[PDB]
Amino acid sequence: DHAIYTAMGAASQTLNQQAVTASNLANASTPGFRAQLNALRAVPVDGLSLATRTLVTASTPGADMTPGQLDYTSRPLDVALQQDGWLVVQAADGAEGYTRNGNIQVGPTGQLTIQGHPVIGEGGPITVPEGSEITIAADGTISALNPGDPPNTVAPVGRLKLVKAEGNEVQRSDDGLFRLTAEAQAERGAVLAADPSIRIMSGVLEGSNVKPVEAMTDMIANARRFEMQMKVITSVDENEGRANQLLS
Amino acid sequence: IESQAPEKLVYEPGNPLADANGYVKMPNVDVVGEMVNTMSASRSYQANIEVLNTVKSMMLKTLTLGQ
Amino acid sequence: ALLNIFDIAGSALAAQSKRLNVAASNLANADSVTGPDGQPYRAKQVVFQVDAAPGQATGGVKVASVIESQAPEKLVYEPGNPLADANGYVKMPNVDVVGEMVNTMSASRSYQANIEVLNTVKSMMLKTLTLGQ
Amino acid sequence: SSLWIAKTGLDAQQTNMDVIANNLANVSTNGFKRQRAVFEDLLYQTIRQPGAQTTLPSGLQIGTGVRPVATERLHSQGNLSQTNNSKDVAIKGQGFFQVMLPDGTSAYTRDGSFQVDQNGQLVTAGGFQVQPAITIPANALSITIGRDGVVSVTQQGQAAPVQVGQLNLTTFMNDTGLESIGENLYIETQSSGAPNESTPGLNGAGLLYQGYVETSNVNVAEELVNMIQVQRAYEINSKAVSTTDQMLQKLTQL
Amino acid sequence: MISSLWIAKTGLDAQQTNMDVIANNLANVSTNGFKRQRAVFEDLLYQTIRQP
Amino acid sequence: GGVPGALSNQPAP
Amino acid sequence: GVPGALSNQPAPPNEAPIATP
Amino acid sequence: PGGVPGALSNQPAPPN
Repeated sequence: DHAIYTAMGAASQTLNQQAVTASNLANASTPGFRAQLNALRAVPVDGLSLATRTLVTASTPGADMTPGQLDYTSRPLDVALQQDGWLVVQAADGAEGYTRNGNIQVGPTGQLTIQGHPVIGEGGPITVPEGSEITIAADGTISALNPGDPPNTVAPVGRLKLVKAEGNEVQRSDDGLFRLTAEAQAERGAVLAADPSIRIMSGVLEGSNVKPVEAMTDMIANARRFEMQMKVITSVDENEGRANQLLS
Repeated sequence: IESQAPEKLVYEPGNPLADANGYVKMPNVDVVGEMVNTMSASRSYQANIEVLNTVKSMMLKTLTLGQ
Repeated sequence: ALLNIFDIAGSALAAQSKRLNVAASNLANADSVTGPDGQPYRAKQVVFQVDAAPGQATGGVKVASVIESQAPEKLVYEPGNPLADANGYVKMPNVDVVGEMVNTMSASRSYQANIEVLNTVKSMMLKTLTLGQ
Repeated sequence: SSLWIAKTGLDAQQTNMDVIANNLANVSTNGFKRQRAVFEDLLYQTIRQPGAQTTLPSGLQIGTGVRPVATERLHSQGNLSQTNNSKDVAIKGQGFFQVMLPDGTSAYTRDGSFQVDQNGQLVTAGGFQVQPAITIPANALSITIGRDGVVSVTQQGQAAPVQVGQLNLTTFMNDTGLESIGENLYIETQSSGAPNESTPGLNGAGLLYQGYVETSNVNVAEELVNMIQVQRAYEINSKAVSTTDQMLQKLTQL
Repeated sequence: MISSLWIAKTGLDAQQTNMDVIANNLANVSTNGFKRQRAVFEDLLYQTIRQP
Repeated sequence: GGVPGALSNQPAP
Repeated sequence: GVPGALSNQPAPPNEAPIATP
Repeated sequence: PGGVPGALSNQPAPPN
């Protein structure tokens, strides 16, 4: 009578896994995206006397840090980081976040943004002089040349804050930015200092890293697992009916 | 009691009902759970009906104790 | 009149039927240039409300009204059409194709789920009446 | 459910398809900046938080889908084509001709194909006047638009050209923020405010090449690769839609 | 996601830039004191896959 | 009480 | 009022013209 | 006096 609940848990968590996979596939064109991993954990129910019932719980263990494919766009402000490297932005709630989106934009007032989040440089958010032409070097250095003014007047303005962090040290926040895990925060500090060993390429944008093969295989597996759980539910549903209706 | 689950967020900032960022809130109903609950309730209901039927039969037989 | 479960599930069936009808009417009028009066077709939407007859406890689904969508009407440059404005852009409906197919599928699966709920309840209903006899 | 997620995915790829179709339709338009669509995923949903920590970090965190935020135009200098018509000028640099709309508000354009109306007056192909205005006398044997925007006219039976007016160019601090009015016109926004008028060659304004027209910025192969990937992503999202439907159908038929 | 497309796109872009440079060099044969241009193409960053 | 039963006549009278 | 209620009056005829009269 | 059912009576036709 309670195997129906085990099968129902399996089917519901299969639905959750399918939702995760569909959300990953919907962002196949999202610039600088990290796919969410999925794994079904098994929870064994304790008790007496013969432990037979073990339930299923869907989980998302971090994300995927494999870089995607770089689109070469003839623009100086689109940048791509090294493998396992992160650009730093000031998060929505005045905090710090890390990302791979190298689509740096400028405003009328001259401040650099990523998805609207100001970029954080050595001494707090980077601000470029109003209406200047900007070039980004291979180590984060930013040069600004005013339009029409001796090209001998090009001078650096600041340096981007580029950090290095692996998947174990990084957890996705609800606003799409990545942050440090508590166990990583305890060791590497609240704020990560700039890592000078990371090279950055200017003029190339990093796309998403969702793998179509894994997504399609996962969808097929989810469908088949759901059908098996429905069969288990149906088998349990007939037996209980007969039993009660007759042994009364 | 209200079920404890995150409200299902849907991005439709064209519908007249919306949020500040166009996040329409939809109920957190888990369809599989509700179908299984309906089946379980029906089965438990039928079991209780059988209990009542056999109990009434026994009461009649007890009323026919010595006769 | 109806038993509470009957009313709830029948209201669900009627609401899903109304949503499916709206989706079908939108899919039919995807390429309509004019109505009967000289105004473009506007994609219809159906709004589900909970018909909570008691205070916040339960209730089926009712449909208050069919609203007309407020989205930028599609503009196609056809100055020769009599319905073109001063700039010459005829107005085509804002009916999206993918959304309507998804709506049709979702309405069908909700309809079938409510049908299954009624079918499940029915056996218990008929078996209740054997309690007295 | 997954239906809404995959439907948002399908809507994004259609948007991208519409953007690509618009870019490909405006290949031959003079002074066109290609449109590039970028997408962002909406709010992530946290269902259960990761526990206190070997094993894998447990925790169900489910996404929502994808939304289009803003499509940006690439302000890169296009190529020049030679049309012997003396009324056409091309811009070498970031500058826009300012124009009066019939309602009375000012727009900004880059298409340098101009004409002259019934009463002199330099106008665009749509007839809108190009400000600050240039009146041309009806004995103009030849008109020359100089590098610094100088509009000089040659008169019959004279040895020197007659100066008329300077084609002042409007320069913006953020070019990508301009709103597309439609017919080869841009209007200032809050993200592209403070229109700075300047003589061409000064304050970063671009120079004018007379007799040439600026080609569209649309690269062709990039769009075709974009269409291939858009079609494949659309097919993948359709497969996701088909998979969720199948499962819910089994659930119902139970 | 597809990848092999975004690599072949860079290949096509490099060849397009080379052809543009060649066309510029050919168009300016008659200019007095013109200097030929050569475009240098050179690859992007490599991704490294963990090898347990 | 607050919730009427499934087998009860429509609460709406 | 509510769809599915009971009334003592027949519903008006369901006409759908193609052009405005 | 009901008329034809189904397809013919569910198509928009001008009155006569």
